[PDB]
Amino acid sequence: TRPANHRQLTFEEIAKSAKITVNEVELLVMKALSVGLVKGSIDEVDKRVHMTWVQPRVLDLQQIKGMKDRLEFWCTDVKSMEMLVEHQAHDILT
Amino acid sequence: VAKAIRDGVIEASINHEKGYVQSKEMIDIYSTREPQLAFHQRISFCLDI
Amino acid sequence: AVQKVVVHPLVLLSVVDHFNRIGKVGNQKRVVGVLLGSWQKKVLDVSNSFAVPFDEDDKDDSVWFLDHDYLENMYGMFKKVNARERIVGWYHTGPKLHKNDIAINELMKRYCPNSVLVIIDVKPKDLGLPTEAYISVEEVHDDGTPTSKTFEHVTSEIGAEEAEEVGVEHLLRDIKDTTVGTLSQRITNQVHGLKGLNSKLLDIRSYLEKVATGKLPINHQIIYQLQDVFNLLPDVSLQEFVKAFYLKTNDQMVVVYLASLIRSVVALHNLINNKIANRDAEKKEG
Amino acid sequence: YLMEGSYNKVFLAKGNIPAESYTFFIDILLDTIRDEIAGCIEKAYEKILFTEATRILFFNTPKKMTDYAKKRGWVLGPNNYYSFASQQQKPEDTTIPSTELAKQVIEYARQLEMIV
Repeated sequence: TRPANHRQLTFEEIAKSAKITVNEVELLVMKALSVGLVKGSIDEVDKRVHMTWVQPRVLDLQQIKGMKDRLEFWCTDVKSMEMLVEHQAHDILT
Repeated sequence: VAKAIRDGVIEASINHEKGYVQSKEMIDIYSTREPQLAFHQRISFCLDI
Repeated sequence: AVQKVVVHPLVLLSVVDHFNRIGKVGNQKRVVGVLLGSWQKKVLDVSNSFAVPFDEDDKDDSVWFLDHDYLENMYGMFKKVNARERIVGWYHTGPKLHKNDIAINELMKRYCPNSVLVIIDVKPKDLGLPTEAYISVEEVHDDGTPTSKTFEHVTSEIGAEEAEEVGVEHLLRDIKDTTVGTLSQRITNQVHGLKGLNSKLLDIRSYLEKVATGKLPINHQIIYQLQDVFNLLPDVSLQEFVKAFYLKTNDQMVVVYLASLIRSVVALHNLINNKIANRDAEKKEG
Repeated sequence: YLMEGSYNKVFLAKGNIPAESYTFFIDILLDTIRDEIAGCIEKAYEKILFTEATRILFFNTPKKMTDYAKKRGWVLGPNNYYSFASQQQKPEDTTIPSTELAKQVIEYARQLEMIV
């Protein structure tokens, strides 16, 4: 659900969203990691976790439009940098 | 001291109600961008000569 | 199975000749032939080839004609003059692989089960290499078949032998980059890399539009790998990255400084030598 | 006296002119000192008392203090003045460095191998 940034999250938020007491979430996330469906790390004294990768899923014709958009306004930066460099060093090998 | 702080002479704060002046601690200038500028300024000269 | 293939240039010139040579005979869109080579470890080295008569009609995808015994006895002829080469693959010059091609492979696989397919583009417009290499595999998936039969990608590069390289270097009289060195290290590289990456992203978008609409046979594996690709991109903005990047460049600059200093003092000594070698000699003419 | 922060002597001397009144110019001077001190106090310290603020600036207790605060921000509290705090927007930036460094390195290599 979360963005790709900002995806650190806290024990109590899991405990609410899974309706399990706090003291179990450590063993739950250990289990999740051990079967490789999610990858990350834990901080027990802050009571926080830092997930970093998650198994892909199927997604529909409405979600892919965001892919299209982010790809377009990514590619624009490549084009800009190429047009810059091939000018700024024009003389060194024209 | 206020005029000194204005011009960036020192970053110390002042508790006027109390009276004592406390200053910040700014170390590790090596990570700052300024040494690269310092090196560039004379790279230019050594290439010109 | 096989990890990379190295192609000698002589086959390139041979294919380029063959294409025009057939252009004489008929309105054929494509041509086909046999590749000869040798093995070392996981690496394939391919060096010689000959063409085989071939026919196809665009009437349909299932009406084509390749001649057996021409290949059968021509390989005998070649064997009888160089024993080292074995049949090791086949090539064709279509711009992209065609629907027939897998059923073509099942014919000639009898001659070598490891046989590999090489595409040689005869008309370059672009900065990628002209070659491609494909090997057949079965692949399992949840449903629709126990296995599909699929071409998959093997990496390819051009190489050269001791004396064919002399031969090619005699011919390229007409162009060279002015100097190898930092200007070649850049212009021969970074700009070309950026252009390639841009073209790849363009093709990705071109497919993605014809999946948002058009025919759109949605394939989930594409979306999975795309999710991986987008997840992989790093956050540059993090403070602890910035401090490292500065702590590295602010070190790298010192060496350039020192070297430029040494260069300047050597050039100064050279000037001193020149001038004293002049003032003590010019006086001799009175 | 005006070149640096010494300002008490300035106001003391404003009442000491052996020539004539000179109110015409010392007035303008008073105004251009008021606004400058108002600008400088915006970053000297975190908090001020309202009586102390009213007295460090030479005006007394008229509605003038209220109006001066209104002209700026100077939101009050319970005998409290909040500090305007930001001073952290500029840091943690590399993209503009990541462009002008590229320009600079290209400039280094420019006049290095070509004959000049």
